[PDB]
Amino acid sequence: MIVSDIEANALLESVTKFHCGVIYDYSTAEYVSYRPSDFGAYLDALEAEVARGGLIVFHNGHKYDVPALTKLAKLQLNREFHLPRENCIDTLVLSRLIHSNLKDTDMGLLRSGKLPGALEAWGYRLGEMKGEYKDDFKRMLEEQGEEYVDGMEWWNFNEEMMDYNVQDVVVTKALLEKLLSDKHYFPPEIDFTDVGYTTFWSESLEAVDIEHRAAWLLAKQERNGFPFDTKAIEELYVELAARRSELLRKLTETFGSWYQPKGGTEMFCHPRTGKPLPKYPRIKTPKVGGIFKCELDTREYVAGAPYTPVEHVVFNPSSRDHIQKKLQEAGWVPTKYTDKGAPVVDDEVLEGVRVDDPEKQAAIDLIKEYLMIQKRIGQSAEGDKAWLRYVAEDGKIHGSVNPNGAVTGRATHAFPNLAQIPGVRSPYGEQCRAAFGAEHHLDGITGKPWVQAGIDASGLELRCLAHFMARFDNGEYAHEILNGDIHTKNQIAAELPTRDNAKTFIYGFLYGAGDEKIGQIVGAGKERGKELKKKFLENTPAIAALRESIQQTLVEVKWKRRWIKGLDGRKVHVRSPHAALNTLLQSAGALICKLWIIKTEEMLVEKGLKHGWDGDFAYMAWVHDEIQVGCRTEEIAQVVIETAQEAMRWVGDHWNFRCLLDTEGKMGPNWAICH
Amino acid sequence: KIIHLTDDSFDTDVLKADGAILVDFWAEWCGPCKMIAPILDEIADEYQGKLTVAKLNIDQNPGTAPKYGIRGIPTLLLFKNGEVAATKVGALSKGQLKEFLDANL
DNA sequence: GTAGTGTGAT
DNA sequence: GATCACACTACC
Ligand SMILES: [Mg+2]
Repeated sequence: MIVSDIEANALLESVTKFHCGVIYDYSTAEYVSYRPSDFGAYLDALEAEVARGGLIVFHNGHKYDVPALTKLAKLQLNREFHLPRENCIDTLVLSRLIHSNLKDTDMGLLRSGKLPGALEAWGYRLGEMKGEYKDDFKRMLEEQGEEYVDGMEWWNFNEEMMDYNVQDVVVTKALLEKLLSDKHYFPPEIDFTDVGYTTFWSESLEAVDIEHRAAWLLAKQERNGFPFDTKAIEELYVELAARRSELLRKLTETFGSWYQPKGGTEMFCHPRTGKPLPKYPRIKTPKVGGIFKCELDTREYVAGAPYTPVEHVVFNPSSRDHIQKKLQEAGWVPTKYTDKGAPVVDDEVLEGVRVDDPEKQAAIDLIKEYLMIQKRIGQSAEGDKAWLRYVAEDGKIHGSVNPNGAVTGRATHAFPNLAQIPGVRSPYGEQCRAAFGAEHHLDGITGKPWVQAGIDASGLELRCLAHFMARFDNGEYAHEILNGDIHTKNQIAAELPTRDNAKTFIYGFLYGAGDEKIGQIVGAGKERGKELKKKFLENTPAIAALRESIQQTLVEVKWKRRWIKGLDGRKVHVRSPHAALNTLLQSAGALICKLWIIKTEEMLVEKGLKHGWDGDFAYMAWVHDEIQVGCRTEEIAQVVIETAQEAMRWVGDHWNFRCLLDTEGKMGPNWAICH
Repeated sequence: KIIHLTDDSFDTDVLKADGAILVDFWAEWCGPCKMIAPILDEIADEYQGKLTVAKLNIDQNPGTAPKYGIRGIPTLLLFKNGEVAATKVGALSKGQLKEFLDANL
């Protein structure tokens, strides 16, 4: 086993030069430094470890070091270098598995200061190295009187960089050993720094292997990117922008501008008693100024004559305070307030506001439309993370994915978040989803557009629930899902009027639907919602049994254990005993979907298909229970769809799932059609 | 004696009026405006036939003030022939007002 | 840049 | 009785 790290001149997308690298070999216990001209020898050392059936440890190597070395080897040495997945270990991936209850800065892309909770120390240092190096560099330059230019610390190799590279491996080794010390994932009887790659994966907990396969696959997905129709969005943006201006024009006419205190320095004090008047707006008291200089003083102020500085404010529909101010003046009486005491001003509340001025009542609809238009504009074009700001030269958006970003094992997505694109059922959703599609990528050889295969796990949440309650109902629920009609079964369990009421009700328990939100499905409130839940549970004893069994393993708020064992054996941190069941369900679904996409890609590759734009298919996005895959031809799209079903069945059998697992696939040109 | 203006009556009551007109742009939430109000009442009565004192509450009449670039209140604008002759911002005392007027009339 | 509020998705 | 990204205002 060896631990290593490299320094290069840029992020993966544009890296062109290897600066240095360091390798620590456990078999010799020595650190070896490789400078710019030692690049070929560096690669040779890594391949020698592979020749021995060994392992290579990197921190964030799956996303950066490994693919960067392949790229740089071809570019600088005209050499084919491809480290096999099975020989690589990533301490960042390992950290996210073992310390899944903690956030991390994802190698400095996130400000550590804004994250909630504590941060693992070694990982913190590794993520901050770039920023620390830049500060040393900047400090040294200025000490010598020369100007610092953004990013210049990475243009050339220097010994300070080499020193940071060494420190990096030192810390990565420390991190590695701390992670291997966790007996839950690594049996204490084995020294994992002294085994071949096969032993490492086979003797460690299954979750270790699964997380590395997931990270390897998702790194490839990031590199593939999601083909994006830039022109379509630029045109959508003109349309939205014009509608925004028109709504603003209409709203500013209806709601006039006004003046507010602004810039006042001193406190207004009663002129007679001198009593400070903290609540009055702040004033300013001219130090100079008079009537004459006699020649008249054409200055606006008079020494000692106080005034209140004010500013002109134009109605801003994006301001929930402006909205609240104008609606109350129109006679609106707020009923829902926030902790800070502010009136709630969201779409549901606005939908319910009634004022007698006809034009102002109608303006509420304009305001809601305006908020929605802005939402779309911010996401597609104006926000810091807008799609138009991220689309690359290859015409694709390469969104980042943290394979194990959430406590439950779900992945998190960002830069931009491709897991939050408006659905086809929402306003402008069809145009948004249509702009993301394999059709927008032209084949590198033939110029013909690729086609898309959209595959989703069918009702995964209910099947996970069925699985876990099988211990209590012997598969009754699972049997109903796949043979009868689980929805009408739940409809009867509860009392809800129609079948669709049951579908809303059930999903409600899953996605934070409170009692008021429940009763509000049949046209009521809390009570008719608090009774619907109880009634449902009394008519579905297996769910109640599951809930008590889950908590008996966690509680006696003294805990017996603060985690639940996931499908692959990992610890899944439970935040609240009340959220235990959903934690259990969401985690099962996440691990099932993770193994599923891993197995699907392996089977496609086993069938001889090549992953990549220069091949047959390309993973473009993975959004929890769904994957969008670009395919060179319709025939391949068909194979992907069939293979994904086979892979899902393999997963169900692999973990002895008590409910049969299924998928449904659709072929089309884009995400709008493959929903 | 004080004329209470509106946005819609401003043009006729101020800009097309004969003789000097002192306009006070005020708001009820301003401490200083409250201080000078009592003063303006005595000025209107004392300068009648010589000057016309008018008030425009900027909250109920939001259209006018912006046209004159108000940045603070109270703001006293002295109009003559539809043109702003003079201007002072702040809660002046009776004396500072009397001398401001006498001097500008 | 932080705090408060909301909306986008599973 | 859920997980998480991100924008926009208001204030420092
Ligand atoms: Mg590194």
